Amino acid sequence: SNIIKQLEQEQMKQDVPSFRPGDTVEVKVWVVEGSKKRLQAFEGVVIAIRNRGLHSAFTVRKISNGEGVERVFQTHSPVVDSISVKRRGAVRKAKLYYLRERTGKAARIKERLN
Amino acid sequence: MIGLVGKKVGMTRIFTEDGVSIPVTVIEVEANRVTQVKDLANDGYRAIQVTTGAKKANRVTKPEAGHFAKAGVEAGRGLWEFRLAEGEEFTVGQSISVELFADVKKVDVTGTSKGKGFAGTVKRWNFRTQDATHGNSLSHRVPGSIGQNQTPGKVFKGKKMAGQMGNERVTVQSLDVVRVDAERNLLLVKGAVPGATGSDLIVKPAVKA
Amino acid sequence: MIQEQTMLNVADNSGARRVMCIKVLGGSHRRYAGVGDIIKITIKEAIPRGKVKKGDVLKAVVVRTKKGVRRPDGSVIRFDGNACVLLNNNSEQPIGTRIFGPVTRELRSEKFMKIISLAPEVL
Amino acid sequence: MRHRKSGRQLNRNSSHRQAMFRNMAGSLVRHEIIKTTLPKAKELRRVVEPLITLAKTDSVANRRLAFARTRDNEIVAKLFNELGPRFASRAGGYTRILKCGFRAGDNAPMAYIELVDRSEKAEAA
Amino acid sequence: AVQQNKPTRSKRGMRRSHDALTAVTSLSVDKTSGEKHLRHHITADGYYRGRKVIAK
RNA sequence: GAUGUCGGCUCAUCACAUCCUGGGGCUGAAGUAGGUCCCAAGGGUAUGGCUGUUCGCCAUUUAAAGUGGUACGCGAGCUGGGUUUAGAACGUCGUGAGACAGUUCGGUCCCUAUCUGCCGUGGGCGCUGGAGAACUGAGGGGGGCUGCUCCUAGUACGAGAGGACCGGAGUGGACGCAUCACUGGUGUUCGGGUUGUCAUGCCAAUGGCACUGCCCGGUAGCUAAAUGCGGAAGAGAUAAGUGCUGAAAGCAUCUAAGCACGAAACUUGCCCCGAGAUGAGUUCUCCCUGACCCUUUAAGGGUCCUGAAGGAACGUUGAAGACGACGACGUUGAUAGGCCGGGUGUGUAAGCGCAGCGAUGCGUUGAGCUAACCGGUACUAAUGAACCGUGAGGCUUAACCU
RNA sequence: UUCCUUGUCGGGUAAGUUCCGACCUGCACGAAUGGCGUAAUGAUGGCCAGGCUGUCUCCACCCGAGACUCAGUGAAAUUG
RNA sequence: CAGGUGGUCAGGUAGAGAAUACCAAGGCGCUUGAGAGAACUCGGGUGAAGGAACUAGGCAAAAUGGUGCCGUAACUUCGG
RNA sequence: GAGGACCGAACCGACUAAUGUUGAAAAAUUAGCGGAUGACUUGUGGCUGGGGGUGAAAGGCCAAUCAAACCGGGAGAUAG
Repeated sequence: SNIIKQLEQEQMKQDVPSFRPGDTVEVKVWVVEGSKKRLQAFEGVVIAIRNRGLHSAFTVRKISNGEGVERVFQTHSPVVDSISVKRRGAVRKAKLYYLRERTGKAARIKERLN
Repeated sequence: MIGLVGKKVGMTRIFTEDGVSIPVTVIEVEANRVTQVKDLANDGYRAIQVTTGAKKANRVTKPEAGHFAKAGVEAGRGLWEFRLAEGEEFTVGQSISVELFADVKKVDVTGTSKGKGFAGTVKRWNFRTQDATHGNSLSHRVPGSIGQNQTPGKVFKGKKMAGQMGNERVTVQSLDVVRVDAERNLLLVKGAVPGATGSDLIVKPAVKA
Repeated sequence: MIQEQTMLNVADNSGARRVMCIKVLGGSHRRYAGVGDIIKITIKEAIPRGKVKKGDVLKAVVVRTKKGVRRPDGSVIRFDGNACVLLNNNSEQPIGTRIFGPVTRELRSEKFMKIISLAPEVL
Repeated sequence: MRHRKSGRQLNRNSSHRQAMFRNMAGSLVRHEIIKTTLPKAKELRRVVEPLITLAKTDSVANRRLAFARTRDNEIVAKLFNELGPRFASRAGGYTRILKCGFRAGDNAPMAYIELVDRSEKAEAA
Repeated sequence: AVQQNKPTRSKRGMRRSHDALTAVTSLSVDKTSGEKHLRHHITADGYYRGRKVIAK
């Protein structure tokens, strides 16, 4: 409705960069440990994107210390400080859920090369 | 304190600058117009009757139209009463806005829950499903036993059985008021409130703490 | 989201490789244990010369789950497997001296500061 | 529950419904008026009227796409050569449901559904 | 499960007190042909709201 | 001329001789922790291993893992392991047929609900002219659990070890209600990939069938594992208990007169239903202000005229729904469909061009398509009517006006 | 085949009245109404493990056939 | 009347095949329909995390599944 | 190129589960299951007769019938 979308558009970020599934991004989040607040980076592959305006989200997957980690970010949350695309991947699908079953050389993604 | 009658616009979220997402319910609260004031002398109890919204003149009946004309207000989509606490004074025709909740911290929201129709005992009363295998014969989601043998010889009143579920009056208590937007007739409460999108809601200050 | 009979990997160097949750502690009829919850475990597989052996009954704290944790802004942090850290049965202190793989900040408490300080990466 | 769901099941499986409405849409544009039950007629609107909207833009892509929905070249030809131009200026609502009596065999509520511009000049062809 | 006593003709009539049919309240009259018809239904000769809609 | 018999499952309900939580007295009660008794039934009161098991033992929890009644509650609700038929075998007894609460392997669990009951949901009439609303609340139901940490305070207490009452704050478990913003599930009505085959003349492109052919994603809706909220505080009267004053009985004495405290029980407070509450309540608003005849002359019958408020019906329908019901709307119209725009999902259509011997690749191109979503739009369908409902509403008395 | 009996000890399990190994105290084994072994075989009995899973924790949604409503036809057991 | 009933005939594509899938020749849509899209029952599909905790018992379901090649234990009556 | 050999359709059988249980059916259906060159299966015809037959033995089978078939008769058996 006109009422709710008006409340949502005034909370949305205006500078979120464009990225596709398959690109490796570096997300910087705010980590509060009391009186301090630093930026912790989280670099990995974008395997899913949910476009819902204010409720948009994307999930990044990375292999950290031998353990696979997926993190779903709320792209318009003030916790997410910045988003930067490192390299652009070339995939055919919109959800790269098959990457969960692959590793090493099997989880490689061709560069989009645009 | 008296309450207000609003409409459930929907649900969204409010991001706090410190990185917290608050699920809110948007309640459109237009001006509530007082249509009748009841007192101990004439009615035996103190209360106000309010209306809200608008209504097409071709859909209001003569009995209803004469009631609104008596008060001098435009016909709304319904009438609701609010018991007056000692010290509250209102005059007929007076309009009440959402800024009444400016300093209210918690509210109770009353609405009509969504209707589930005829519901089984599993859905309506959280009964346990019997075995899906191991010989069970046509008795997977049935309620099982409904009483004892001959000694009572009957089913006790209030037994939990299948029947109509939802579509009834439900009150959620002690919801935090996130934001009161007077100029836009909006009231944002934290959490979820009964009813579907577009249903009427009754918002009162929290009777408890 | 760990319950009884759930097999977990071990995220420390105490010697165990596979443990099985036999009880979710901290409440009657308690069903699941998330990241940061204490569970009773039995050791199903250990290395030949570790500090623990197959068959012992200890306590453990869950540090990684496939179900994941939820952050106050609605984010989720999921892992590829369930992992725990073995604790002394009565002192609730970590048995091993090293921690493998990342952990989350749900463990950020004076009770598990030993684990946070040893973790290679805190999420 | 059924909240906000659309589309009638009509006591058929999915593949039968799709085949039936494909045939019924072909019969409607071939005769420009047919007689069917009222529930079938109301659901037919959501099938045939999108085909007429599609037929307003003649192109090999639209023709093939229309052929995929109807599987009849005689039907596709009439859509793009007759019904397209005939409804070029009308913005939706190309059909009209006229309720009639009840079927003698089963007391089913019957209804006529026709194209709106089925006038006295339709007798030319 | 089956009855233990034969229900009476009185009980049978009480159950059928809701089985009565409801006749159609009133028929509409076409403005052109003056025929009677069910409201919102075409007439027996193919008229509806004063228009020959089917030529049969 | 049959009352299905153990245990389990599901679903319970009551008792109190109380397992936990609450209130107390005594203690061989320092504290912590107990012992015992009194009051108290509001709520709560494990998961597994073994066994047909009830039980029990064991493992590990928990504030606690209460004891009983209810046809050893519950097979026209489930199960069929046990017991309890016919087969077979062992040990044993018998010359033998056979037998053994000895053992062993195998071994058909029917019933479409008339009545009572119960859960829901309507129709009728009533409530005294009719109608539309908003209420009052007699009465009924729901709900009532509790851990841990911190502060008070390492204080009181104690040789030390240890370690509080009372009071406050936070955070959990279990349970309940609501909801779909988030995280997810589903999503045979959306998009794509692909195997076999058949067809559309053929190529190309599509469609059918193969569990939706097999799969990968996924909108709305529904939904839990998702996230909001709940249990109270307070008040009244009390239980056990503790008292004040105080005689009978110069004293003493909580009691006899009188007075004060006192618990999750009781009555309220919170939520829901609720005037068929026939004791049928209240408030507001709206509508109807014609004749005439007959007769046994009355709460009488009849004819003509009149038909209101409103209702129902019909239609378009709904996050309402088995059907009724309930809600919205019916051209003075956004009720549904379509249409337009957007969104979302899928992931770069087809055609053409180019490269390649070719499979294929690249460009046009984030293309094409897109359900239930959002915002618009009278294009289609919601019709002029007709129908029901009337015409000032009994008697008595009392206070008021005439 | 053992009543006492869930004998005792060992193995397996966090926990094993079942299972496997042993002991001999064989209530009441025993040598063609055969004794003890035995590869292969078994819709045979018992037990364990991997895999697998809505069997379950704890159910959710969906697709169909009924149930429900309308029209036509039209039973039955039972019954002072 | 979803049962039973001997013999003969044996197309195409894929396939080891008379299996199976889709078709030819040929023959049929099974003698009540129409709506609706509740509980519940039946027959199916999918499922977060867990993975036998279910249960008398892994009952049922899920899973495995083809061809070629490599490789293959105790034990054995020398064949497995 | 042997085999009461192996896998597996027809065919024969009937281990499990669900459904059905006034059934579609007085024993079936659905999904799995066993045998499938043999102690195999099947057609047509024949033979064995009731204290008798036949029985790879269950008191099984002998026309939906079996610890002594069916039909008629003794017969209105007898019934504390």
